[PDB]
Amino acid sequence: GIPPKIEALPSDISIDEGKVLTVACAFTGEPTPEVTWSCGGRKIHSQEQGRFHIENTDDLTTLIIMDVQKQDGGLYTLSLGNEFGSDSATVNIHIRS
Amino acid sequence: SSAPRFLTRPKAFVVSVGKDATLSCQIVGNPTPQVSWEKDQQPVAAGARFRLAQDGDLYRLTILDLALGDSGQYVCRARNAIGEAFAAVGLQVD
Repeated sequence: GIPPKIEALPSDISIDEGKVLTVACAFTGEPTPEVTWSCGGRKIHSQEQGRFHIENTDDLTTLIIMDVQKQDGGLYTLSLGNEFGSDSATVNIHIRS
Repeated sequence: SSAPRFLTRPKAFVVSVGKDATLSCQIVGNPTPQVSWEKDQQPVAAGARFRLAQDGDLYRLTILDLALGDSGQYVCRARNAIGEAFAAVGLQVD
């Protein structure tokens, strides 16, 4: 029994519009926690807008935003959960125009 | 031609009751990305206690003679013409 734990997530990251942004985050937990990326209470699904992609391995999750738009700026929350507990962290993503 | 990517999770290595730490990760991109480390939203610059090195796609930050003030979150930033990749790792000095 090991509750999930997010290793580290930056509080803030900046990116120029028209670029690709990737944010990778390590985690632990036994069993492997389920991974949720969300925007204001709503789970983000891989391929949304043909630009957002999420890839999860056993100890690393990656959020990919291709061709970054001004509307993409905002708070993105990573949440982890298993039978032993949950962990959650938020990154504020700022777009430079 | 391709945005940067972390092939493996950034890792912070320290021995119990140790005086030195090493932080490393494997990053790829085309063109080869410029890699830097940040702590407290300020770049980490090379000096007597902070050592930066590269060996192919593997990038390292070694911290010598650890002080309590070295504790915190280190962000690794990889950038090229196509995009940027970010990944953070924590270091707790006791």
